[PDB]
Amino acid sequence: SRRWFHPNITGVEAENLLLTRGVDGSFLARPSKSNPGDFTLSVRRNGAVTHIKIQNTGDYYDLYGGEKFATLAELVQYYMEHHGQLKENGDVIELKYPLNCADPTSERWFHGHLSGKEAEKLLTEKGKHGSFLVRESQPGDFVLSVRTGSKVTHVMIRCQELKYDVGGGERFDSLTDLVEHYKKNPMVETLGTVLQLKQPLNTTRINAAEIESRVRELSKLQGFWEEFETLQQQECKLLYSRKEGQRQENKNKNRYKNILPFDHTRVVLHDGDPPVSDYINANIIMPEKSYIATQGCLQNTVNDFWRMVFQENSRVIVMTTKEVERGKSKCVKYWPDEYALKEYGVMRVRNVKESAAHDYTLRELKLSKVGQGNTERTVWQYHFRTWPDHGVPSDPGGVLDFLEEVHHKQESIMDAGPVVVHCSAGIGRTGTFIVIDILIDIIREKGVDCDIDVPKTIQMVRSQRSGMVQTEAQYRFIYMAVQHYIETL
Ligand SMILES: COc1cccc(-c2nnc3n(Cc4ccccc4Cl)c(=O)c4ccccc4n23)c1O
Repeated sequence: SRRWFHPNITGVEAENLLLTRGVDGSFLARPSKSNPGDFTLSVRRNGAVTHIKIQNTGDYYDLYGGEKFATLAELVQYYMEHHGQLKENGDVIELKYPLNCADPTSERWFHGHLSGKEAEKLLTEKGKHGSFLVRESQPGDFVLSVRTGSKVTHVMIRCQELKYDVGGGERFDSLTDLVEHYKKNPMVETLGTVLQLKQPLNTTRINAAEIESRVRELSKLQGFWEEFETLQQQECKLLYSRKEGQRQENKNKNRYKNILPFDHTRVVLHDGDPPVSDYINANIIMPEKSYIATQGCLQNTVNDFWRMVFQENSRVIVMTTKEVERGKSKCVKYWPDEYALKEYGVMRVRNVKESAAHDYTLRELKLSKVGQGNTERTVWQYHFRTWPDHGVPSDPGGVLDFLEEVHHKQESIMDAGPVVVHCSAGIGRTGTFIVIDILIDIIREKGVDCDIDVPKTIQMVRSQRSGMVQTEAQYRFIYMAVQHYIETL
């Protein structure tokens, strides 16, 4: 669960909640009111509340006095498990008890103000057996609207003295507690119909041709913020093991110690110099053309990077960062100078030719294994150089033109392995490019008359690598990129 996340509270409201309803070690996370885009970790320690800043410009969640994380749920899981790791004056702050939110806003099934006719319309067009939703009455009360078979049933939810009930039995502290209770224990109608709450009603799948319509509606005060926070709440489902990236020998192979690859999707390296030679902070991304999502090379991982590219038969690399951003190294130069030949362990690379375009540089690389001439293949490195240091480009035209070229290159190469995509941590810009590429590929094959579901695509990608698509800004950029691609069709 992710109930410690309160989406609509102020700092003073946060302070009051921890002072009146919490104890020492009680905490909550919330979006920052003083700096929208940021987050605040509010912790009760010695009868007092501390407000700690969490930053995200698009690469990772950066906790002040803490570490860099892929998701807020990964951050909370780590600190609830590892005490002594979080400091203010250098004093330790412990996350012991999550203070739960009762707010139903970011639940997939909450529709707020919605008619009984409209709820019936939606459950008929998009609903299947067991599809449900929770909307407001119609006053101060709520309505649960289920589909079965086929019919639609309306169950009235009473709100009596800040608790919720279906007209008898238990009284719940939140609509979420009620929904979970009747999801587990389904209500039986007198004539024996089981009102099974199987899955929430889909509210995000749109027909591609109607992108402009939904973008216009999501731009209204914002709807994009609401849609994104509903996706963020689903991240609690994605805390898969990242045990390999934790091994003593693998520690220094990570750019960010706590941003790790899922064990089930990580790229396992097989070249193996005959002890622990099978690790790279990289994951295979499969839609539903594959990708490898990875971090910017470290001086000690360059050789491993080339072993991965060789093993996977990848012929295209998408670099989405400058080597150095804001005076900080984001990726080491893992390729030779133009016309030069370098050996990276057992792997040999020649930089045949570089071509400078407006937003990017193309490098034609020749990769082979040392002592085996019949292993040579061309690797095309597309280096996007103009992405802003913070946030996203103000227009998607540059990214789209670039992705078009990457796609046509990859498509011209017979039996080419997955496309390699990296930035610094390999989750934000990497996640964004991969998702846009996946969505635009659906529109390539099936045309403007196709269903696209942006947060479902992101969720699918996030189960293969942690925190793929970091910010609400990148989320809005994925919509704008797809809108512009459809407009030029
Ligand atoms: C079924 O699911 C799982 C099964 C087994 C292991 C994991 C697992 N893998 N990484 C972590 N980290 C992340 C972690 C740990 C050490 C150093 C850096 C990091 Cl970034 C935790 O902090 C953690 C805390 C509590 C429970 C599991 C955790 N976990 C998992 O998720």
